[PDB]
Amino acid sequence: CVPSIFRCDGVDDCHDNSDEHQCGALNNTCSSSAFTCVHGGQCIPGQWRCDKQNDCLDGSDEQNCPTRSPSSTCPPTSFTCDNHMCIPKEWVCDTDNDCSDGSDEKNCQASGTCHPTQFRCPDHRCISP
Amino acid sequence: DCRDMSDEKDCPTQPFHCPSSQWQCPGYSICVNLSALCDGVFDCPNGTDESPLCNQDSCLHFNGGCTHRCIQGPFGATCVCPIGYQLANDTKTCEDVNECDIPGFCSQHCVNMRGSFRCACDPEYTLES
Amino acid sequence: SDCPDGSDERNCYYPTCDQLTCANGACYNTSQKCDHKVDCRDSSDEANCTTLCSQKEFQCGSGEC
Ligand SMILES: *[C@@H]1O[C@H](CO)[C@@H](O)[C@H](O)[C@H]1NC(C)=O
Ligand SMILES: *[C@@H]1O[C@H](CO)[C@@H](O)[C@H](O)[C@H]1NC(C)=O
Ligand SMILES: *[C@@H]1O[C@H](CO)[C@@H](O)[C@H](O)[C@H]1NC(C)=O
Ligand SMILES: *[C@@H]1O[C@H](CO)[C@@H](O)[C@H](O)[C@H]1NC(C)=O
Ligand SMILES: *[C@@H]1O[C@H](CO)[C@@H](O)[C@H](O)[C@H]1NC(C)=O
Ligand SMILES: *[C@@H]1O[C@H](CO)[C@H](O)[C@H](O)[C@H]1NC(C)=O
Ligand SMILES: *[C@@H]1O[C@H](CO)[C@H](O)[C@H](O)[C@H]1NC(C)=O
Ligand SMILES: *[C@@H]1O[C@H](CO)[C@H](O)[C@H](O)[C@H]1NC(C)=O
Ligand SMILES: *[C@@H]1O[C@H](CO)[C@H](O)[C@H](O)[C@H]1NC(C)=O
Ligand SMILES: *[C@@H]1O[C@H](CO)[C@H](O)[C@H](O)[C@H]1NC(C)=O
Ligand SMILES: [Ca+2]
Ligand SMILES: [Ca+2]
Ligand SMILES: [Ca+2]
Ligand SMILES: [Ca+2]
Ligand SMILES: [Ca+2]
Ligand SMILES: [Ca+2]
Repeated sequence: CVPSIFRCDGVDDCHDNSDEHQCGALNNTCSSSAFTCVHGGQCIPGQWRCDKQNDCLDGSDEQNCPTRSPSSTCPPTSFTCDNHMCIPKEWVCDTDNDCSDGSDEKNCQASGTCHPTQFRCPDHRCISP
Repeated sequence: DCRDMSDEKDCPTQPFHCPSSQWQCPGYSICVNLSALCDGVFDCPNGTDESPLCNQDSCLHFNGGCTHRCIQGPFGATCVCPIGYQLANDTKTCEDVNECDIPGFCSQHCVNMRGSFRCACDPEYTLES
Repeated sequence: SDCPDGSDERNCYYPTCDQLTCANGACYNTSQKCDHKVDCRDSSDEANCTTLCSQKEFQCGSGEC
């Protein structure tokens, strides 16, 4: 016994390969700048189409995905953190620990003080004279 | 509508709805772990937790008529639904919670998956830890 | 190995047969596998035939509960 939703989702749950034996119904088009999976007929973002993790039930996203040079460093437009995580460089200094180790904020100057050309108020705010 | 949130003061409530990793006791809206069933302890309030059917081997005839797991509970054939899943009113069928249904489950795009979810942000945005 | 020194099996070779085989390397006809008669001297024919224990019990590969 398998939930009715699975009867048409492209990969047979019933090991007799009797789920999509007669359903078909591949009548719709996924939107562009996105990706439709070859079996089951679902829509997932373009990024999911070829990434280390498979997304659609058919696994057709990674069924046709190259080696993609796994030894390469992350793009230098981003920043790296102690826990081997890579995040955009803009995030390096803000109020958010964008990586669990917090190594982005660890180096920052730790001071939101106002310029001498302004006035300072107790709760993280500065106002023009 | 009544701005004091007192128009809906007597509105109905949903069932006790024990988590999928647990079991419910009839007549008292109380929850006991699945391990508690068919163990000889009288966990439920008035002895509702045990019956000698705890050995009726209902499971092997046809997986109890259930999709994921069968436990020979106090009421004979009882079924267990994994984490992230839910059990229909049909005591056998087990289905996947569409987490995306709750507004704001994730910031921008949500895609339902069997017992799981995946989320995606627009190109000018990225996703966090 | 009926003798501790093994001198029963030690000398002789073994006749070839291929219908069904027993853990000790003995052969039996196909029907013999599950008829509840002990055809293999080591009972390896009947051992795998049916579940022997209830759900309160646990089953052990030796044919034990
Ligand atoms: C269920 O089991 C867990 C893990 O053994 C335990 O922490 C928890 O207290 C149990 N809950 C109940 C209601 O028995
Ligand atoms: C059993 O039911 C009675 C009412 O019929 C209730 O008062 C009692 O507390 C119940 N037993 C337990 C252990 O809660
Ligand atoms: C229970 O099953 C009936 C059909 O027998 C269905 O109409 C109803 O929607 C189900 N209840 C809920 C809460 O889904
Ligand atoms: C297998 O069957 C033949 C007769 O068909 C019989 O002679 C032989 O002894 C049987 N083998 C065993 C191991 O009993
Ligand atoms: C016989 O049963 C035992 C226990 O299930 C198993 O370990 C063994 O592999 C089985 N042998 C055959 C030939 O099926
Ligand atoms: C199908 O998707 C395409 C893009 O892949 C267009 O959005 C088109 O308008 C869609 N048509 C239908 C009928 O869904
Ligand atoms: C791995 O992919 C790279 C390109 O990303 C090369 O095509 C390489 O030849 C591939 N090798 C294998 C074994 O797939
Ligand atoms: C980062 O990866 C590139 C290849 O894309 C080079 O291997 C480079 O040497 C790497 N940099 C570091 C510091 O390891
Ligand atoms: C506060 O910030 C000002 C500029 O807004 C300077 O960076 C200065 O170094 C800071 N002063 C203190 C007291 O932290
Ligand atoms: C909530 O409603 C359910 C029926 O859907 C039960 O009546 C339950 O007893 C109610 N719980 C509360 C606290 O009113
Ligand atoms: Ca299917
Ligand atoms: Ca993928
Ligand atoms: Ca940051
Ligand atoms: Ca119990
Ligand atoms: Ca889900
Ligand atoms: Ca036999």
